[PDB]
This record gives sequence, C-alpha cells and structure tokens, in this order.
Amino acid sequence: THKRRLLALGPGGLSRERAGLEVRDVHPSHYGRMCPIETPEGPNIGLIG
DNA sequence: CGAACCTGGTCTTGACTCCATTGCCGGATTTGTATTAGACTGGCAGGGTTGCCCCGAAGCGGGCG
Repeated sequence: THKRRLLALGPGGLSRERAGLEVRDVHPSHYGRMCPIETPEGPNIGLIG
C-alpha cells in the first residue's frame, strides 16, 4: 500500500498552504477508482488516498 | 658524664647536556597581475495556480462651476 498509492501534493500539485478543502472531500466518482476509507489521519486527510 | 656516628635536611659548586630560538639562506611553491589582434554586438525564464481581509491606489461616472 505504499505502492499503488495516490498522492496529491507535488510540483504542480496542490501544496498544503494552498490546499482547498473541496479537494479533501470524496465524491461519487471515486467508487471503484479510489478508496474512501483509507487515507492518512493527521493533517493530510483526503489528499493521499 | 662525656665523646663520637650516621644521617636527615639544607644548601653550594661547577661541570655537562640539551634543546629553544632566531637568523640567515637558498630554494620551492603559491598568489596576484598582465596579456593574448580575423570576427564575433541586447538573456532564458517558470511560479503562478488559496481564502480571507484590510487597505491603498487608479479610474471613471457624476454632477458641477
């Protein structure tokens, strides 16, 4: 699970200081394409899936 | 009762040794400067991608003198 992991913060990706809370949220196009359960639990909720 | 003894510190003499310490002294290296003569004549360059708030500044529409 450290491979096959989707990340959302990099060069050209969204930094935490510019992170919008809309991108944190799941929405029903993740069904089958991402997992709403598994994500980091600290301040990086929803960015890393 | 008095006379020597050997030995502690306490100190002195003088000779010996040994090593710092400059002083050259000659050479090695190293730091800075100058000089290249055909002709050359205006840059690459991504972080920006928030949200909110306060505020300063431009700019134009609005009445105005």
